[PDB]
Amino acid sequence: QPMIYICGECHTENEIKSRDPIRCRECGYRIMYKKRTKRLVVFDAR
Amino acid sequence: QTVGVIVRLERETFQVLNMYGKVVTVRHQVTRKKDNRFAVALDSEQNNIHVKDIVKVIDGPHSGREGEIRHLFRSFAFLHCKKLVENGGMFVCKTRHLVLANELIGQTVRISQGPYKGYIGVVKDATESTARVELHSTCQTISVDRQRLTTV
Amino acid sequence: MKLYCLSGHPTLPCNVLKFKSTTIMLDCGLDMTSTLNFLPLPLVQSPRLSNLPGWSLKDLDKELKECSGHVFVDSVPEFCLPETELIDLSTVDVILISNYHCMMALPYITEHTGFTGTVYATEPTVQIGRLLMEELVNFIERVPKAQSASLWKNKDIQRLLPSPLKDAVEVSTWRRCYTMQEVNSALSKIQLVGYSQKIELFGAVQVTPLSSGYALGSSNWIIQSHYEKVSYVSGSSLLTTHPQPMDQASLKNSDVLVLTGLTQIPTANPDGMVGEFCSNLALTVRNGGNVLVPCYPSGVIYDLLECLYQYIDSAGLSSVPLYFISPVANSSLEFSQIFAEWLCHNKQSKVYLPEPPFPHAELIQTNKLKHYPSIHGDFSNDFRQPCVVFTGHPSLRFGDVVHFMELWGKSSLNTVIFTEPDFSYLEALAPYQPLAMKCIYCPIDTRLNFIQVSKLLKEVQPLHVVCPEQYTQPPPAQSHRMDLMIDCQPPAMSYRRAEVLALPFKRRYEKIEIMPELADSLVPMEIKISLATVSAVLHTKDNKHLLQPP
Amino acid sequence: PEIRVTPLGAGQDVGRSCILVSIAGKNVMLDCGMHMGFNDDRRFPDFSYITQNGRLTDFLDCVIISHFHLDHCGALPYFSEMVGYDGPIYMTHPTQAICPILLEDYRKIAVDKKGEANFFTSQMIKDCMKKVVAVHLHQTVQVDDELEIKAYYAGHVLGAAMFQIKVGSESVVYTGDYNMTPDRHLGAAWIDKCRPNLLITESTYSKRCRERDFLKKVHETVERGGKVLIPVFALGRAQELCILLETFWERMNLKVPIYFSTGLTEKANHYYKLFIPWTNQKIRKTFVQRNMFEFKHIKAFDRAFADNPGPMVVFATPGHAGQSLQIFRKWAGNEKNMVIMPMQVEYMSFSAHADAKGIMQLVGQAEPESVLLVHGEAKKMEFLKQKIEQELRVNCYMPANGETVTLPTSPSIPVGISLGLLKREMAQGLLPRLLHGTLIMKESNFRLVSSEQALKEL
Ligand SMILES: [Zn+2]
Ligand SMILES: [Zn+2]
Ligand SMILES: [Zn+2]
Repeated sequence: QPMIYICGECHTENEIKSRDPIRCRECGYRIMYKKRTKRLVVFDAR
Repeated sequence: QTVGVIVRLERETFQVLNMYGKVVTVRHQVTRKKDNRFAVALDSEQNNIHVKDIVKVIDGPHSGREGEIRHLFRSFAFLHCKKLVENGGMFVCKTRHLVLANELIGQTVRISQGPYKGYIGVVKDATESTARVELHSTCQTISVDRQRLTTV
Repeated sequence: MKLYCLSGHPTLPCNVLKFKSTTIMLDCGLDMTSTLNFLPLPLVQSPRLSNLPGWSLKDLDKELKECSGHVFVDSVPEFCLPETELIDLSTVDVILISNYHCMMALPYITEHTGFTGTVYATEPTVQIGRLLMEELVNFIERVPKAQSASLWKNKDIQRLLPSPLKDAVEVSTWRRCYTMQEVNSALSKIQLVGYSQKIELFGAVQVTPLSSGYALGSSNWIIQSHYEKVSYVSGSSLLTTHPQPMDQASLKNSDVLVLTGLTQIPTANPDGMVGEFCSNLALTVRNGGNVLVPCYPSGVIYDLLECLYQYIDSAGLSSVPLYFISPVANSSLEFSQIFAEWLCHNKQSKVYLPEPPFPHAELIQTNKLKHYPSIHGDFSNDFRQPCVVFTGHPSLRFGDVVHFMELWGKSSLNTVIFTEPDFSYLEALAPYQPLAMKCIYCPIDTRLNFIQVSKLLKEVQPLHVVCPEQYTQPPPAQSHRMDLMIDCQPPAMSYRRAEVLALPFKRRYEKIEIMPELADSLVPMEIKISLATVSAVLHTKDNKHLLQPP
Repeated sequence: PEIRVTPLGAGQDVGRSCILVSIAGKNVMLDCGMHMGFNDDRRFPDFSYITQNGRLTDFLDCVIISHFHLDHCGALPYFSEMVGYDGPIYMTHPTQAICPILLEDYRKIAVDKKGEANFFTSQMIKDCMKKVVAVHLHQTVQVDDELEIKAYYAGHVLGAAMFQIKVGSESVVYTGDYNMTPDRHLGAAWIDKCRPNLLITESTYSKRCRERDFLKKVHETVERGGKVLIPVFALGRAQELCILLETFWERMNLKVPIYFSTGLTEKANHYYKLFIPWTNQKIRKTFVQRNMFEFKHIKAFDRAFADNPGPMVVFATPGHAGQSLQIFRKWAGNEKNMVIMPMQVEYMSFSAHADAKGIMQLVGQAEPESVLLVHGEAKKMEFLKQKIEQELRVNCYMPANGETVTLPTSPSIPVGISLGLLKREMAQGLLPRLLHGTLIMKESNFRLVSSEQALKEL
């Protein structure tokens, strides 16, 4: 349910729901990026 | 939970003879189930019967008739007789009263044993013994024995 | 009629109710706060505790060891019993037991005192207190110290002792821990009962256990003898806890309401303390430290394990192992799983589905929480350095918590988090006192506070109220808050230890049954009401009276 | 001043347990079951006796379900959510777990296969279970202001309960199904000296030797390399067979597997695991060591390990039907084809109910002043009625279905006695001294004081 996006301009942690427009809540920039996943990221060092 | 076979095509309803011997009248919106064409049924002589097999009725309320197998159940068999005029020849008889005439999928795992030990992957496909693990670090998907996998 | 008070502890009472022709003991409470004055029992001979400097009195140096300015007795931790000599315990007929915390010292009454009566308690109180007695006896008898120190329990010497040891009361009545055969003999004479079950005692009084809501199996008692009822309200909870909710309706129209087991440190929100516990645990294990949680194997540990289960996925602490080391740990978890009929409607709706009632069971199958009988067996092979350990006795005098504090107290990254309100936090830390460990005190007492008990007494309206003296006074930590006391329209009845209360609530009108042979022979003469003159022979059998026509 | 009892269900028959009791102006139905073997709409009891197009909530103050057997609980969703009943349905906690899954199984049987037109759906099964109030052992629950019922351990199945229905000084004890001999997973029936006005008991009718012979047969067949295919039809028989097998396999310490099938026996295993306090003394006492229903030898059968070769034990889902006939045909004419009904065929039967001597013992130990017989065969009821009226000298009754039976009772008036007069009567006479006093028969209460207290308070 709670989804976080990162604004492309001001780099703000943005809690928004679904079906509401992609709109930064304090600078109005309309491009946001997903945060890095919380799953296990393991690489061999080759 | 109940299957059936339609005996008559009507404009807004389906006339379906289920395992009752009674014809029901239901609306169009029934669902469809995949028929088990390779199912095995057993008669009173414990002989194997399958689809499109002629069987005789020797017990039940309608003993004496003869039918052909169309669909199968755990303890029931569907019968057809072209000389029988009720409900288009559809009928049902019990099987024993006749005679012949994974959770691992999508889970992140660690290979804890073997040459790929320490590799982290996601199970794409799995069986009782082996599992297809999509390795996070490489582009490979490898077959790993499930005794060498640890869910992380 | 009369009410003897064998214990001065508010949450660990032992009250003997001399009611009509039957003598009822309401709970038996072992005061384990007496153990705080003793030096802790370690699993291995720690260098720090062994060569502590002795304390000298100019009048004993081997008996007393001083650690960081506090003097500790170097004997086995002894337990303050209920006072067993005011009333002869062979004259009491029935012991009613409310909590498993209030079932300790039952081997002391049932064996050493000549008590030949019967004991009533619910299934989970008996089983869980059996587990707690087992781990207490085990903890005392793992590495047996001797009862060497005896001179300090003297009236001439204890006056001269410093304040933590001088203030100890009834020191001559303190006794060593009972053994396991005494536990078995004490628990063999318990008659098991269920909630809202009528128990007739010699045809005179009727006792039922009513659900209290504090712990699973914990029960309040009402004692009815015809047209008079005594309500015993022990430790009860009005919050959304796992056991069955408090039965407030059956306590109504009671002539005297004996209440005990209120909240220690009432100025604490238990939900806020759960939040503080989870936040401090996450902060410690995020820094690479270690969390030690001294707790009982049953009780609040289930609630905080539920909240930690809901918290680890949110905080991302799935890599932090949770260790539960106790000799009765596995039995405690299994007993919590199978006592679903004694839980609230939310928990026992889960077992209608094929599902465990407590969510901590899923932690074993996901291997998040690992439980061990002891440190030595296989915990020493499955130990990861950033971890959380629920272990030991909360008194910090015996159990595996002593070894863990001796191991982890030299580092400031490690923390100890206190959730049990039973023992004084400062006195618990006092024998370990030169420690760099951060100590977090967040007690999660979920019992009745004073606004809750004011609402309960307004709802029930008992004719008389009997409470300990500490509930009438403000707590000495506050000593000014007038809302932290019991206030009723009658100004209660306070008692101290070894005090006898006379209850003037005795009335006339004992009930009788008249057979229809006499009922026809009595003419209902008109008075306006009716009057009739009866001549019958009185038949009494099993304290029940009958009227027979001559 | 009468107790009227009308069994609308069983009477002098087996199955469809439904007994109406009208003690002291309050009407209680004692079971609500269905009659297996009938398909002509006589499965559900005739509720037209109580109300003909009337509200059953007003007529019935309480509905009691003894245990989860379909002849005692199968008609409950119909009776609630089709006829109309939103009152209290009192039931035992393990019964409330097993009853939805056995009702759904018979709903699966009757709606899919064998002729159910007027029946109940799964949604109204859940609706009926939503009205169920669960009770514990020996818990006196107050359904009304003066009517209270109390459950006693019956030991027939898991959570089978004997109910005492007490209102005022008059009490009726109904024992649905019970067994006075303990099983390997259940205890025996127990009742205190209630001395009720009426004991409604079942009347329809060595064990160690039978169990030893069954174990010897199983061991001899599995040590010869063959595989057994013992079927189970009831849940209690299945759990008893599994626990007796598991302790035998653990005692002999042989590792050839034992398997059980179906998605319903697994649910029964889980519910039996979750209800340890409703089991035998051994399971409760040795639970701290290990859960005996967490089987270390009996495992889930993935088509009986895909019917692999070798010696193994397989539990069939029915006692015929599917999931047993395939195994029976696949193993006919084999080395050891031992199939033990309740191609070598053995006969090992385990009694789930009480025999005649158990009923005699229950009547002797509860000690009622009248006995009523249901749930059995008419000849056996006549023989047991003769035994009751001969050996214990207490009235027995023979009601059929729909046949009311009324009983006269003598209530005792509760009167208060002034304590001074009572202590005076304790003083003199203890050394046939008469008690002379005045009965102030006021409104809604009775006091019996001395003449001095009568004149000073006149
Ligand atoms: Zn922005
Ligand atoms: Zn039955
Ligand atoms: Zn039965």
